[PDB]
Parts: sequence; structure tokens; C-alpha cells
Amino acid sequence: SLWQFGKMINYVMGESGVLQYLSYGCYCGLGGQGQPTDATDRCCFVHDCCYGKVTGCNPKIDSYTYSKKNGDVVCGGDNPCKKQICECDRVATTCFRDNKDTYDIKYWFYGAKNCQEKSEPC
Repeated sequence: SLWQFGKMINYVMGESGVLQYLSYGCYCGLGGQGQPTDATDRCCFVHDCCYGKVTGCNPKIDSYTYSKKNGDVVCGGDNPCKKQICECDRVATTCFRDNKDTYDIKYWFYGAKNCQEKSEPC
């Protein structure tokens, strides 16, 4: 669920991470539009497309199984649809970490009005 995605982000990126990442660029959140602004936003674009591949279960709402030990995230569980959701979230979080050095606060709470161009499709 997105609740869990936030908890994951906070664990991997730190306490400021939910607010830092879940309005950023054109795609960090869900249901973004336009062109990804940078690599972090591309993490979010892929995450949104990842959720779009989850057909069995609701990636926004449904609760998955995951571990948080020594600073990282491993997905688990024996419901493969929920694990698929978890992996979308985990991947995104690792992508955020990998791209932290190009995080630009210009894109923090950027706003849909700055993304009104043609959307890149999944």
C-alpha cells in the first residue's frame, strides 16, 4: 500500500523522505502526466508504470509483506501479487537512493501545471 511505500521511503531515505519524495517532478505520486523531469522523477515514472502492471490486487491500497533490517528493504510474502506491489515500491526506493545526488528541490511539490505536456507512455 502507499502507507507502506511511505514507511519504506522513510526507512531507506530518512525521516524527511516521504515528504521529499512523494510530490516531486511530474511522476512522484501516482497518475502523473508529462515528461519525467530528472532521474528521481524517472524512478517515479517507472513506479507508476509498475503499479499499472499489477492486475491482481490494488497497489495503492493492499498491504504487502516486507522487511526493514539494517537499513534496507527486502520484499517477502507468499502472495505473489502483493509481492509484486512490494517490489515496485522497493525498486523505487532504491532508485531514489541511487539518484539522491541529483535530487533538486526545484522539483519538490512541482505541480501538475508544470507538467502539462504530452505524457510519456509506459
